[PDB]
Amino acid sequence: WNAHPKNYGPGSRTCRVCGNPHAIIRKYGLMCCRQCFRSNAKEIGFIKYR
Amino acid sequence: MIHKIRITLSSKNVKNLEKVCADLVRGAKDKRLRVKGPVRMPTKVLNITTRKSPCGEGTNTWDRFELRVHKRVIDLFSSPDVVKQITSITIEPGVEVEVTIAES
Amino acid sequence: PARSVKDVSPHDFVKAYAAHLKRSGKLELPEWTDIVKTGKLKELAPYDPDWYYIRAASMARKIYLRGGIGVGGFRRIYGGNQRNGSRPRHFCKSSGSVARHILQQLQTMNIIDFDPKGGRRITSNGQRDLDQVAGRISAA
Amino acid sequence: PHTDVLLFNRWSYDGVQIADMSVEDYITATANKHPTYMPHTAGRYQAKRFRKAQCPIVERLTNSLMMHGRNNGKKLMAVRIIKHAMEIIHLLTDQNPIQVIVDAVINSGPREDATRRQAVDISPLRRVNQAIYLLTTGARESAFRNIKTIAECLADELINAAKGSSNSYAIKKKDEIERVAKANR
Amino acid sequence: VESVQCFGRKKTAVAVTHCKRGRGLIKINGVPIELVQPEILRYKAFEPILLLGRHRFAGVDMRIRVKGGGHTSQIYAIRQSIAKALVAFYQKYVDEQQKKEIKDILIRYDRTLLVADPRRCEPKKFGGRGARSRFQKSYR
Amino acid sequence: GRVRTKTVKKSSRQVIERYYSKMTLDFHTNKKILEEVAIIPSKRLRNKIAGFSTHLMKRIQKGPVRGISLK
Amino acid sequence: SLVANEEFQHILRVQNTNVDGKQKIMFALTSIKGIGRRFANIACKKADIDMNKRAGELTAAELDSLMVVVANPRQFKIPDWFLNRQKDYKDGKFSQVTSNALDMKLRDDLERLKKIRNHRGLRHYWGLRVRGQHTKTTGRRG
Amino acid sequence: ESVTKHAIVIKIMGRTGSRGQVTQVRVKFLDDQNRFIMRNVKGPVREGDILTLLESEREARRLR
Amino acid sequence: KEKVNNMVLFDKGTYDKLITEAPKYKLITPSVLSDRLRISGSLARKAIRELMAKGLIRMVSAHASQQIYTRATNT
RNA sequence: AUUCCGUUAACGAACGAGACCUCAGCCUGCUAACUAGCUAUGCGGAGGUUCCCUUCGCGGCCAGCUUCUUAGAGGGACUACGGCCUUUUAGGCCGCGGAAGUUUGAGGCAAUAACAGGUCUGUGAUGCCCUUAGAUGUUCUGGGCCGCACGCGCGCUACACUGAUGUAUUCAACGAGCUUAUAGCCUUGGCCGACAGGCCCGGGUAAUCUUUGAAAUUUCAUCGUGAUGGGGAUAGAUCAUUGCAAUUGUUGGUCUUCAACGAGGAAUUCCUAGUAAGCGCGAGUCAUCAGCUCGCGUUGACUACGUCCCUGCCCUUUGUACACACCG
RNA sequence: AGGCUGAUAACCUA
Ligand SMILES: [K+]
Ligand SMILES: [K+]
Ligand SMILES: [K+]
Ligand SMILES: [K+]
Ligand SMILES: [K+]
Ligand SMILES: [K+]
Ligand SMILES: [K+]
Ligand SMILES: [Mg+2]
Ligand SMILES: [Mg+2]
Ligand SMILES: [Mg+2]
Ligand SMILES: [Mg+2]
Ligand SMILES: [Mg+2]
Ligand SMILES: [Mg+2]
Ligand SMILES: [Mg+2]
Ligand SMILES: [Mg+2]
Ligand SMILES: [Mg+2]
Ligand SMILES: [Mg+2]
Ligand SMILES: [Mg+2]
Ligand SMILES: [Mg+2]
Ligand SMILES: [Zn+2]
Repeated sequence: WNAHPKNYGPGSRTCRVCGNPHAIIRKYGLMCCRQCFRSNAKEIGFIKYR
Repeated sequence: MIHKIRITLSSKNVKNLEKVCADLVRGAKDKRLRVKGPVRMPTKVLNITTRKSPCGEGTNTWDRFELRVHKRVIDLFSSPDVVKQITSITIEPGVEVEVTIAES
Repeated sequence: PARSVKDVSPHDFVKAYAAHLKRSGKLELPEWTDIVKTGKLKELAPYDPDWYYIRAASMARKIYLRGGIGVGGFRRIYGGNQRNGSRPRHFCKSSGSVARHILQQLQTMNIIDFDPKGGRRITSNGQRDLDQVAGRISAA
Repeated sequence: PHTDVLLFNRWSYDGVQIADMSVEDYITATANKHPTYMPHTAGRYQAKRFRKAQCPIVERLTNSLMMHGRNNGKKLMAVRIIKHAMEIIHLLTDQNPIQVIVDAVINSGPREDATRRQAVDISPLRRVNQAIYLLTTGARESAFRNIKTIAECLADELINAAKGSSNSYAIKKKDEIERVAKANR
Repeated sequence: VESVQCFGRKKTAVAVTHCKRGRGLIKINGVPIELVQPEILRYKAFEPILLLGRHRFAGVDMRIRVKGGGHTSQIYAIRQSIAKALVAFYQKYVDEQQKKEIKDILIRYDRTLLVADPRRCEPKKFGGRGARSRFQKSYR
Repeated sequence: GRVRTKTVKKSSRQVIERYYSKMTLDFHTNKKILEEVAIIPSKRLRNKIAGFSTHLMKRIQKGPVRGISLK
Repeated sequence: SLVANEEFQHILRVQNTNVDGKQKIMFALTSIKGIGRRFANIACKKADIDMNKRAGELTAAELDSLMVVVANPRQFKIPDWFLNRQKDYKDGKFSQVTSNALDMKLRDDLERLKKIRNHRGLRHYWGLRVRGQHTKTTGRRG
Repeated sequence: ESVTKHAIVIKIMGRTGSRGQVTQVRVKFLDDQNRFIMRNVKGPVREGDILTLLESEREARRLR
Repeated sequence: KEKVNNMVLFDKGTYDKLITEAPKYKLITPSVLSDRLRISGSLARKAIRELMAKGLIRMVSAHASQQIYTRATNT
């Protein structure tokens, strides 16, 4: 049960907000999927300038 | 007796960061201490570019997200106790104050 | 006027200094001089029979102009574009054995030495040898 | 007039004349109109209409040599080609290469064209533009898949065009353009 | 210490000329300006000297440091820095009328000798590979 | 184009109506007057108002205008 | 420069192949299967043959010396990694196979894989790509 | 027969043609400066510049 | 389109022509000699060096991509 | 520009547009820097003629300074000024000066009313329906998602001499980087190796270390119009690396093999200046894998300064048997 | 078979 290694690859990583394993943003350690990050981008401190 | 103490300030808000820097420099000039700074490091621009659409349909539009980090460095020539007194003042929100003894 | 390395054309100096190194007979060429290429980015071996002396002269000039260059630095210096068939070209490094062997030979000749901060540094004898060769180059 | 500026520090602008009223004000090859040492200026000639008429004619030839796509932006090579071509022109013709270039431009510029189809006149600025385009197109075509170098092909094209001989690619195209225009009068 | 330091700009190329009272030395990063590379662009770097003449530079020593940009843009930055440095030196240490005379000559030949070019690279926008170029559009 | 909008035109007329004595025919002097007698959020807006007001001052010199009432 | 003598040959025969005499010796040997530009260059150097002359100018003795180098690369100190047949499946030896010998080697490799019904051998038999390429859109020639 | 003539543009009547690629101008002959006609010109043209006319007999209709 | 057949080495007939006719050419380049003498560009480059050694032709311009030569004495 | 001037049974307002915000372009003026430098000086190395000259290295929190670098605060353009054209208007054209005279350039933001447009496979967003222990839950092993007579779309590499190859030579910007466990990230330096790669001593949680940081190009030589040293698909042999696992080749090397392709039919895309195109670099994905995407700089043009002919859009008049609105 | 058209016919190319 859960014997297969999960040390690397998409299976090991999941979104910290929703748990989905797709489109994870690993830059700067965000560990959030692209959909969740855009929703929470303003709160995290990211802003759109140009 | 006199040591070169380095104070590093980081913040996302320029006005708050500049306000604290002025207070520390102005707070040290009152004690007639030698002050080197503030020295403004190049601004760090964290950038995240992501697809706007939650799906893949439509024109491929992108949002460019920026989180700018401003860093200031101030060097004070005085004992740690005097520097501790100056930095003990209340700091504005979002400004991170880090006091370390310069290794020279 | 008194001409130094900086006062002469780089192309002329390398040719003049390359013959100087070969003329001295102090460099000991490796067994694989005629077999190897100057990096995996190359298709064929160098055309010039005396390419080893030419490369040694070029490396000595660069150490003269700047100190602290290591083997990895020289791999980048003599690297370039690598063609990947139907794929786009990309930067590739050159051979490290050629660079390392040349540096070790020049150090035995006392032209360069170990920089305390890392890499190779030009010695006093090396500066004299390079400067004297540059001064003998005819004006052109 | 007299000027101390020599193109490539080899060719003198003194004695260069534009013997054509129509295109005299749109060709910059005389000593009085801003002579240049080199045909490589990072100028801004597209900012306004008719502004590129002030660009030196030699430099305009240099720009038109940066074709096709494989040669875009390689202006240093283009300047070399014209530099070698002018040297070749001097040997063969024993004349000032600048004078030969302006003669080729004047002779290779069509003076009538068909539009919509009926015959219409060509403005002097477009006439210069067409002459430059035709001269470089002929040199490029002859050099392709040929032992002859681009500089040698450019020199022969300019020499023939300046002389008015039909052997020039540009001269033949000019006659064809004007031949069709006459038929549509 | 009658010296001035004027800069020249072209795209991302910045060249600073240190002009001081001297005998006529002109070097770029320690290399004589007669060895400027590439050779075909050597004419552009020499335009200020050719237009004004060596006799104008006989009383100064120019040492030029250039950084950034590329091969072509650095020449223009050096070309501009030399012109500005001589004008500044004449204004501050020679005379005002002499500065007026040389400045007119430089301006008449080319205004970029003293005025920087403001053009810069336009940023890339999504939906294409260039600033203006768009991805090829297909309907069926 | 360089057509002034209602914000620039409307503000310029109001300034001239109640500060005609202070206003002059020089743009550089006028833009300093606006800072003293008005609150313009942006520098660029202030320059446009100062320039158009200077244009209106020239209009008043030659004759009367439509939207400005000088008592 | 130099005037060709009567000994100049326009066509040469090496290992049952036609070698052009007007080509440079280095690039004239590339017509032989199993010999490329890299191996042609090293062979000339080991044979003490000037590579600045044309193939037709070489004498019969000089031409033969080139094939001795190709036949015995290890005798001339050519390294093993430079050979097109390294660690042979049957003998385990290192050699440079050229002309029909190279063709025979290729035939044996495919026959061996097909005989054991190896997957790579089967795709060779079926005429399909064997190196993992997608076949949906490319390679359409039938 | 047709005799080449040189004329100077006096005024720009306006851009004409289906796609606006033609310009109608009023030209004054240099040899005889008391003669005026209208000509259609292809390519950029401005008042003052000179034109070469292969045939001077034709005249373009207004708003052609 | 017929294939050109440029000799890689001179023969007695063509070599004598080079020594006599080429010196009189106003423009001498590897391609000019290649077309007139039906010789390869490689042979033309070697031939030009021989003419330089004999002093029959003088140099006008030198470049890796384009070499320009001319008769040593005019006419 | 529903931008404004005016007309006027309308008068006065609200959104969008503009303003605005970010980046870029000017500042030898302000603030001030041992995580950025310059100049001078001292000492030392080399060259030339002990002084002197040229060049390079090192040192100085008491050489000085802020031109170059960084980034805060401000200044700067308003079409200001001249000529001409417009109605006293609004405004337009050209020109001097100016870093800049297209709202200076490029972006971000962005109305009303709509589409049965996409997404239930981003979501511990969700109604109803289905299934729920011989499960459509979950996990494990293996295979597949890539399978190849064929058609289509975005692209990469090419058909060469304005070139390929081999030398010599040489200039960017955006950005990214670690749990320290022997060490998991970016890696300098030394050594071993032809390459790939390996070993050892270290630096950097960063303007500090990688970063002393590209290619096209420049230069000399060779090749010589021959599918040729153009092109590098296909294929054989063998080596090494990532991983628990590489076969249906993960990728990276070595030798060998050396296909079409000689500029492309009908048709059709993008683009007006540091733009097109060429050239490489970083980032995202990432144990390994880039021909993709998002940014960055480097080289740097032709043509136009128009028109409504084609494809469309906005507004007035007019016709209508259409309103699911001419695909009527 | 491809192209042209939102699609078919018509038309165009191979
Ligand atoms: K290199
Ligand atoms: K297939
Ligand atoms: K010294
Ligand atoms: K959803
Ligand atoms: K649902
Ligand atoms: K997701
Ligand atoms: K291959
Ligand atoms: Mg072969
Ligand atoms: Mg596959
Ligand atoms: Mg400053
Ligand atoms: Mg400001
Ligand atoms: Mg809207
Ligand atoms: Mg639907
Ligand atoms: Mg799939
Ligand atoms: Mg796409
Ligand atoms: Mg090749
Ligand atoms: Mg660099
Ligand atoms: Mg081939
Ligand atoms: Mg993708
Ligand atoms: Zn998520």
